[PDB]
Amino acid sequence: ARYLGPKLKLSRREGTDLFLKSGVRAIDTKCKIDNAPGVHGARRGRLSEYGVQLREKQKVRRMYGVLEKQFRNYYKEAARLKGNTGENLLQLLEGRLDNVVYRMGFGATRAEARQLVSHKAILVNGKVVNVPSFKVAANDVVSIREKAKQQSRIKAALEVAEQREKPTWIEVDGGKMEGTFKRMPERSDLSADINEQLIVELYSK
Amino acid sequence: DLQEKLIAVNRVSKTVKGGRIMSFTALTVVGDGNGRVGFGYGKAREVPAAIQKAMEKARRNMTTIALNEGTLHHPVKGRHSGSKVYMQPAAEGTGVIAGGAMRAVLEVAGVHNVLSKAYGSTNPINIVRATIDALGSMKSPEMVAAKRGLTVESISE
Amino acid sequence: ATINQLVRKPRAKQVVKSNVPALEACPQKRGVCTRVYTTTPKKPNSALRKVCRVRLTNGFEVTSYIGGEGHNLQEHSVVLIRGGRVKDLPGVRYHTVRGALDCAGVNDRKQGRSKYGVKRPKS
Amino acid sequence: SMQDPISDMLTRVRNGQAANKVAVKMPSSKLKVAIAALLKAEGYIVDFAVEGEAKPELEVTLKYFQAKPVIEQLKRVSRPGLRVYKKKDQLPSVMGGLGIAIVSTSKGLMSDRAARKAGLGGEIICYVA
Amino acid sequence: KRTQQGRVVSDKMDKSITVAIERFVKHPIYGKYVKRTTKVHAHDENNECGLGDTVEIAECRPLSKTKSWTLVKVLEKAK
Amino acid sequence: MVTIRLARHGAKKRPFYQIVVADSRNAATGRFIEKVGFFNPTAKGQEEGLRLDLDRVNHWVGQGASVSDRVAKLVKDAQKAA
RNA sequence: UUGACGUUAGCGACAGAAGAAGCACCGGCUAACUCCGUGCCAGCAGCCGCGGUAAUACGGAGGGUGCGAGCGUUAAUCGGAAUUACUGGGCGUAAAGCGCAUGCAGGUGGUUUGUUAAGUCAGAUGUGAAAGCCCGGGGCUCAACCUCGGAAUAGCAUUUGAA
RNA sequence: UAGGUGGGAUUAGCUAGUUGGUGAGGUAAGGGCUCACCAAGGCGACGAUCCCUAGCUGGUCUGAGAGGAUGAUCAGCCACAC
Ligand SMILES: CN[C@@H]1[C@H](O)[C@H](NC)[C@H]2O[C@@]3(O)C(=O)C[C@@H](C)O[C@H]3O[C@@H]2[C@H]1O
Repeated sequence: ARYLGPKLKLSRREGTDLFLKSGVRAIDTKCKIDNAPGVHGARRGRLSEYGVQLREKQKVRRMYGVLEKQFRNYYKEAARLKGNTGENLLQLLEGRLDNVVYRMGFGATRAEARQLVSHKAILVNGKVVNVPSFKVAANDVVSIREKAKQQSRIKAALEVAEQREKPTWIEVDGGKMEGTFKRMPERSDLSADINEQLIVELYSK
Repeated sequence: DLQEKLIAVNRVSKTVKGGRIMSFTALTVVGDGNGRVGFGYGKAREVPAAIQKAMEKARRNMTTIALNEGTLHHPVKGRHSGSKVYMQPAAEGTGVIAGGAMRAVLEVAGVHNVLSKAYGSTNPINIVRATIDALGSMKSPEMVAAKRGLTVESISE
Repeated sequence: ATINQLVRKPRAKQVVKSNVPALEACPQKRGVCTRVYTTTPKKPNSALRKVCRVRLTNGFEVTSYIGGEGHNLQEHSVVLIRGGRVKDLPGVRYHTVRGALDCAGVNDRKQGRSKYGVKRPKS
Repeated sequence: SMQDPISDMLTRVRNGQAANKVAVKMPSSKLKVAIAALLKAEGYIVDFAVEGEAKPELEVTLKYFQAKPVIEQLKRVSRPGLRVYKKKDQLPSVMGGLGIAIVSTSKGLMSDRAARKAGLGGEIICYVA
Repeated sequence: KRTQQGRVVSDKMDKSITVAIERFVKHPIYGKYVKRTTKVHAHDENNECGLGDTVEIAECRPLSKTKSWTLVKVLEKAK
Repeated sequence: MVTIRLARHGAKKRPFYQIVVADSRNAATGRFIEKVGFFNPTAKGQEEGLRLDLDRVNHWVGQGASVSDRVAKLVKDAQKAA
């Protein structure tokens, strides 16, 4: 499965922007972002520690568009891996191909990114990969098949990604429409809004 | 600074010839996220006033605890009333693996990575006292070397 | 206890008991309704609670609850029972699985339908 | 009967420190003196002294620092009723390495640190912290 | 020459010592070290040994239903 | 008799053979005396197609171990590898 | 000349969003609340309980939450349970000191020299199947899966030392 | 051969080819394996005997661990074939 339903609703619950639309219009102009979804949206108060943790976990899932079974596996790998379970989990999510074609700017959202990947638009080291969740490694070259180099959604998304801050761990030639995952991002590189700690804590609870 | 958490609110009762005077207890914990932590227990007939009283009490009763840059220097045990707490240093990334009350104390104290368990009574008021008993019992390697008239090296060598 | 005491006689594992002894560690069990009656709860509670005495395949006679509003169970109905105390009813340790063998889905239920055996409304 | 002189030594020290006694005397023995030597080396006591030839007495001078007793913990481990021997890779760390565990190895009586460095295990006497 | 020492604990059989061998074992659970005892019918050709003697026995071929040990050496005779 | 033969492991449609010394009477995938090599008939990239410890092969042949036809051909291939 | 699988995997080309979303829950525990219907009835319920007229607990609806080709229920094991406590509990009054004693077996046992090396400790050798688990890799588009090397198998036997 | 491998003491005695000896027979092979004869041994509170349950192991599940639970699939061993 992939969650197919209304996007901004998610952002409203999480009380933030998850970037589930391209940032051409501000999330606030497209939705009442500061109210939660539904008829009790303007009534927010005490959330439990459990709820607080839960939300944070969902924030990160919904950003990267991963369902729970997969997400829990990522946590299990992040734990197994040496060092900081919280950081490992983020670098696991950041290493996904659907995220990596978004970070490079081939897709305007992480969901367009995923369609690109699924629909066999993307090469990794010159081989066609159509698994979203494939783990792009260091020094891997994510490219676009010559077929898809003419898709105007791609050209669009490159200029959409000009409007954002650049990833300093990804290099992209948007003219040749190829990017290099130079290296895995550090914790410092990513959003500091994410409290990975809470998600680790959730998966002990 | 001073981060202030509310561990518990509880409705208590004095029976009287009329009927029952119902009041509110608030258990709060305050600290600077870097070694100081205090608890305060406040009572009032309204909840906000109890929390307030607790917060004020908390601030006055704060105490230095020797932390190892967001964890413990060594394992500790605390006891108060029937509440027993064990806490253990952990690697970074672990998070506060403590249960209720104990996790509030550790948050504001500035512990980010610990393994805990609470045996016995898990009554908040007693857990908090045990937790700060234990955090009080912690010594830095330097303090332990100072006391034994040795050097941090020799202590560990 | 002293070690030497424990060496002499080690600490004893505790015999647990099943609340659903008739199931004989099976997820469900088929039985035939011998009596389909109503009973009044233990008090604080007040109702007429639909139950059936059931003879199971393993030869146990047990009393099962019949949950949801309305049922089609006469005496001689072949029902499937699962575990589940009814707190109110002392004696009742099993539920009749609605929507399975001779027991029918609760009529015109629309939330928690799977729990009551009702198929999805043709929309 | 007194069937564990070592535990008696430790109790006497622990109770002395609790009562803010300057020194504690007890009937001496080899192993008591050996323990006292290690405790001096590790800085938990001030000094010891064995007086008497007929019935030798041991006098541990206790140590305080900032008017708290230096020894917090003095737990006997290998009791007579349950001996405890650990291999080198299984030696107890005490107070996260900041306390000692007095091991008795076949090359004498040493801290768990020194035992690990020596790649000896032995009998665990007590934890000092 | 993997022999085992023990103590005669019966001698009433002709040419046979029951010998009690004693092992000191850590308890699997409770950690305490514990005397445990193997009895082992050995063969005594000459009826040398007597109830109480400390003998050294060695494993051999089956000499009866229950005897597959043999007396090597008497170590210490009884009082 | 003792035989040197292929023991199919791997997955459905993706056979991976262990070369084993075994009593012939066993099932090919059961009780074996010694694993002396392996044969990946569908090896790609860096994954070795044939490891075979020829010294151990010779050891066993000298003790009257048979070789299966397949292992007999892989022995040739391991000798053209030497 | 030898392929059961086999119309094989893998690749292309077409045409079109086209053929493809449920299930449980929303009183507290426990993430998510309202309105109607009902009126200790009907019903709910793991526990505490809920229902006798403004029911966030019943039934429906709207809305929401969780999970998703699944979702729930039941059964079952361990966990939480330090609630059989070796690690790691207790026994004045909460359950718990035999009414008191003597005492065999057992358990334990003062100081000291020497010796022994059974316990203990260290090392070597043999063994502890393969698979599995774990760590590094390698191969399947990824993953599951397959696979190479290591670690592990906390043991046991023999042996050499320490004391 | 030794050690390990469920539960029950509201199951405490059990055994008389039984335990050992001698000789003979018997077996691929030691051996009460069998028989004759001699002796009265043997086992048992470190639980014999009896009763209930049960194929064992590598493992598997759970557990921070120590443990607890378990023994499908795969592999080793055992037993069985109305
Ligand atoms: C005889 N007069 C009594 C007497 O003053 C009681 N105090 C001792 C007083 O006590 C009250 O004030 C209370 O608090 C209890 C209430 C039932 O009666 C109240 O009125 C109570 C008065 O009725």
